[PDB]
Amino acid sequence: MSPFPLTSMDKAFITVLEMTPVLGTEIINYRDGMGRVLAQDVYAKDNLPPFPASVKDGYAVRAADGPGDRFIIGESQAGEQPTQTVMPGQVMRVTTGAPIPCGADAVVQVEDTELIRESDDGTEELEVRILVQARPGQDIRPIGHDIKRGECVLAKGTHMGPSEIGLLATVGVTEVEVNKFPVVAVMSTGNELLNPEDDLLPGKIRDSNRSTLLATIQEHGYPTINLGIVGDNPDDLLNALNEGISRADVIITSGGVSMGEKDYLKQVLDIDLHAQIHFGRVFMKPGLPTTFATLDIDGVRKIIFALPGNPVSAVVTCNLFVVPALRKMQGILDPRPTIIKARLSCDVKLDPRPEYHRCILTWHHQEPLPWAQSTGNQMSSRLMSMRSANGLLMLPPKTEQYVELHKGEVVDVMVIGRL
Amino acid sequence: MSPFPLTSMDKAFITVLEMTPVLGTEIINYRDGMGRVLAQDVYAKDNLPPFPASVKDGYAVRAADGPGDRFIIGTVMPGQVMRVTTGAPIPCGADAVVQVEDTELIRESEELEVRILVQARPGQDIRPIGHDIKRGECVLAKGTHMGPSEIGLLATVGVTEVEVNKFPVVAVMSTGNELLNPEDDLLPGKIRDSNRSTLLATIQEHGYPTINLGIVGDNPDDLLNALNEGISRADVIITSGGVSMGEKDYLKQVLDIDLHAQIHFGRVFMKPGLPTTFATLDIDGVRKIIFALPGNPVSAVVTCNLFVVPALRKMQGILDPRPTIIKARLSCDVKLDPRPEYHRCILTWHHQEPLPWAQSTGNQMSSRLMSMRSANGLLMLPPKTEQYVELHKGEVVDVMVIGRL
Repeated sequence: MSPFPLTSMDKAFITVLEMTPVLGTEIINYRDGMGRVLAQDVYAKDNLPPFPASVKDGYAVRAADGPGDRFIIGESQAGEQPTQTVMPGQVMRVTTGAPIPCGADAVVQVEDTELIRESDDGTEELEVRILVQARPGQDIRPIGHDIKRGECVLAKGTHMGPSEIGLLATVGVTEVEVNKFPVVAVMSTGNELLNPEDDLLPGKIRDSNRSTLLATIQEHGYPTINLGIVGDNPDDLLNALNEGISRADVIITSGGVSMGEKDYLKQVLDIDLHAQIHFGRVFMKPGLPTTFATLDIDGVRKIIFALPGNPVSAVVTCNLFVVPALRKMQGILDPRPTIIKARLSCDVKLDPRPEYHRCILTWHHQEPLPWAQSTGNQMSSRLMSMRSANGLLMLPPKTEQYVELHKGEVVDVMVIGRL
Repeated sequence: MSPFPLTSMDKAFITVLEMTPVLGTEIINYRDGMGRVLAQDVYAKDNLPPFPASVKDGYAVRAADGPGDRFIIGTVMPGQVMRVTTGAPIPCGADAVVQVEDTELIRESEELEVRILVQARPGQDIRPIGHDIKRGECVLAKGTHMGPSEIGLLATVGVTEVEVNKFPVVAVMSTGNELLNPEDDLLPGKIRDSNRSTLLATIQEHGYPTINLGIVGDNPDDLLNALNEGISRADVIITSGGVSMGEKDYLKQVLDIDLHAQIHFGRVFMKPGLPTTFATLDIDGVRKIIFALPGNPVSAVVTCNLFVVPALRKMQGILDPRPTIIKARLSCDVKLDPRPEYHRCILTWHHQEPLPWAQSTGNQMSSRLMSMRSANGLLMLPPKTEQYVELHKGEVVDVMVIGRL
């Protein structure tokens, strides 16, 4: 029974990626590019190195002239192009990374030039000690070596990290078109809720989901709006949802998603907002009452997650459904989260439905599979740790065979933190 | 020759840790707790839950009555029952489970009546007061590196102000008369400063405040001016400036002689990053740390990840600031180099295979293997030997994790 049917996890997820749209694009300074996804191809407009550059500190060694005693006509420096022209017989001193002049397919190495002399108060040193011809293409980085001009250095769809920001800087593309980040409105619903700042009154508890979700989404860098607590009443919900709709791309609620007097949210979404509820229940533990809706305004699509009020339910479903949704909204080609194999620390008896537990992944070095230790039963139990929950342990549903898992058994863990 | 002895990657890392301080504490709003390490035990004031609470949807029931057909009010008298939700409070005269699955309703008006199925157990599926958290109990210990769930806990117990270690402000500069800002268009003999950007990005990913000190000419006066600035204004100064060979002297000289910094090592046995240099400076009781990194752009990310980030993590109170190292397999053959080598790579799991695959992203040369995905880790290859000359596709290697997976 239920105005909404039980949706399987595999299906609930697929549904979220299908209905979640990619956001439009936007120009930003390459420094604000971390996390961003490139909406354009980026071509080089200069070579790198742009001048032949010296690999080591040495001289303008001709693999043509060879041994003969050379006239050191001066030094090539890192910051200037040599206003010189190494003619045959002579040689130019060059420090590592400095340009090479019109002389040779030169080189040296702090090894060969024994240095004959530096006459007249050793200011300059007009006497090079050259051995014999080394090998034409040895320690020179030719024009273009690292990057050629008009070369695409980063493709469209690249999810940018520090190296890419550096790469943009290398080629001087300081303004770049990227997918917008989604702005996320978060609210909590329920007459029992108080703010963390408040002192408990009878029958009430402090809202914790709102902080946990904002933090969860802030950790991925998406902007957020805190809509606060909202009563279990149609009017107040509608005003809140409307404000969220007007100021965000994704609205997240927590609380009141079951029975009848906690059924206003779904009723408000469908009846007063005319949103498309895609699923209202998913066969999972925790997160069964999890609801996902879409709403379209002037062509623009907005997405709505109504999450359970249960605190643990909240963080789990936010990680399973919201984050991947947001990763797509933001341009990531494969928005699915990474899942690794880990060994369980404790045996766990299975449940009819798939179980998700916050756990802590740890590599006990010099040993292949990480160990996954779960962080409690369904709360902060006796599990206290200096480390923060790191993965979501994903337990299969009970089969009439496979009824429970033992210590050491390989299990799938969805990574949810910086390892 | 060379003054500074060749230091192993091991001792270099240990020294950085040994000489790195742990920053002082500061009080923050709990919402600003991400990545922050508690500097106090946090105690709960109230009892969570503050009332007996339901576990799963269903009905509140009397233990005496047993199973049977009953009324749904909404006190609970003999013969009656109450409709109740997830974590909702339990009424008067109730004490049992009776969740929806074990119920089979009989009448409907609202709802007239319902029907329970077995023998109630005094206190079943009911969470007593303080079952989850009890008065004056320590929920989070001093030293806890907080994630989102820790912020949730703080909010739950109603502790909005918290004492945490300070985060380190880090200042960055580049040096070299060949560097222009990226904003600038090329001039003859010059190239764009890419390190400064990469380092700043790198440390920002970790959420520490950064300071862009800019390009400095390789001039003792200027150098000293920059160093002095970042020193007064930050806890850590990082610099790029090809520090070995020809004339790197400039920097170590200025450290040694003008600032009076203690240089702990100047060369490490690794590739890339041989010239990496590390120093401390004690000023009016306070200790600043200084990393002089090479100027090779591939050296930047590697050294910063190998030496800086672990320093910053100790500095903000993380008890074990060593990076996370995992085993993975090589996506392909790699020749070994006389010094132990570090390569950027992308870590990937292929459905139902226990270890992930480490695909390299080139040797140095700007961008070699193009991906729609950032480098995830640092491949940690051993040094070359007469007989141990290379590694094959499939072999197991250590991989340092430097990004989110």
